[PDB]
Amino acid sequence: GSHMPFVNKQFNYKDPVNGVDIAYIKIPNAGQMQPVKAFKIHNKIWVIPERDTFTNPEEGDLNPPPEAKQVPVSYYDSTYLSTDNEKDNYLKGVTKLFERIYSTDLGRMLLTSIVRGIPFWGGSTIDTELKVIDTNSINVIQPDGSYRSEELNLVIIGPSADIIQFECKSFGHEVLNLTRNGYGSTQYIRFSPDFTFGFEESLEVDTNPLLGAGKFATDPAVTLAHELIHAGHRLYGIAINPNRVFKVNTNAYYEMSGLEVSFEELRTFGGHDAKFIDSLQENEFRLYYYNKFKDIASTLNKAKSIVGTTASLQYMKNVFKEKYLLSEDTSGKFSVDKLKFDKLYKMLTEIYTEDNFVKFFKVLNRKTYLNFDKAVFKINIVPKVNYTIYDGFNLRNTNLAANFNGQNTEINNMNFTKLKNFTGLFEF
Amino acid sequence: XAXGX
Ligand SMILES: [Zn+2]
Repeated sequence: GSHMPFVNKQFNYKDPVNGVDIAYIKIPNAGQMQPVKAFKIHNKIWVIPERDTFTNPEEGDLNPPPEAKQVPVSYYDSTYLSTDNEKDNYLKGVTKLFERIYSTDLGRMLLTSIVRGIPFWGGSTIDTELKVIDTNSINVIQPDGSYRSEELNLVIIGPSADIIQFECKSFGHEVLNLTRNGYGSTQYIRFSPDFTFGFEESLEVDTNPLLGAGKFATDPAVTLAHELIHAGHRLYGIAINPNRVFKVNTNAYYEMSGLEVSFEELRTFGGHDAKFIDSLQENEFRLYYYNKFKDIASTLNKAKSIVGTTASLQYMKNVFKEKYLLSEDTSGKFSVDKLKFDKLYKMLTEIYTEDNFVKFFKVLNRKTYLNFDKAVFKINIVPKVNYTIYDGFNLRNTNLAANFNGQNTEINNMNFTKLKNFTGLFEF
Repeated sequence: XAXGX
């Protein structure tokens, strides 16, 4: 997957700012936030080693809420990621996970689609003017102390108050519409390489809310790959609205509680879960997005001028021609080819799946999205003696190489500190 | 964002 590394530079948190790839930044519409130290790991991809108190200024406080307010699957630690040493360990952890992903053919493919997935320049009120959308950039402090606007596709940031938050509590970006109209928008992913979840190796146990202590640890590369797959749908504007749900009737415990699971999550898991997406609605979505891509092609065809940039109207027309794999006739007109559309849509939604990554990593993992979590552990993947790019926890030429022994938190106990048990608490 | 249940 990777000959030249994905992250070509070893970053230390305390490396001095240079105003280029190590810089103080602000995120749009969170003005008056104090600038935060950020690290550019790859073209279009930044990491911010801070707890996320910015993206959602409703979630600005890290302190644990009232005990009798906290849900069972939640975990609070307001000091986590508060010190330089922690931030250094975060950056190296995230970095090592990108490399682990890029070292696979599947990861290489998904990272490439992501870098290529530049949010569309549809900012203009004027229908024949190509203009960037401001929310698709960050503001970077230069060496002279002035700001420049930089477009990007992806930001990895720390968790908010709830370090194991398992679903959004209000919103993505408000124009989450950009995630569903073909355009795509810059994606912010809350994530930590310092925690992981225990699951159970037996399907009957893993999908029961009263059984299991979490014997096997999820490989954090899979968890990060999961969020990258969402970011992939979202950068190409093909995310399925979360209001489209499966009213789960294939697990008794979800059902008796009336639990619902979004089609977007089932698609992202893949495997047998993606079949629970009503075939009729799947054909609907695909036609809907095809029509969105046609809108995009005709916008680019009508395009007369480009603003807010020195780049040619032609360099940028072609950037989106490549992003969306558009066809061009002899008169220079763009169009959406149904075979190429089907190929692009399939790659993003059926090839890039959690269940597929599991095969490439050769790890144990939950067999379905419709399960119940057992436990959360504290981990440290940074030392090579703990976890590597090629093998994750299951280090070759050790006792941990076979039978997923390195993910077995009973055998590989020195690698896991259990923080909280969820089994038996759910609500049944 | 997500993990889920
Ligand atoms: Zn998800």
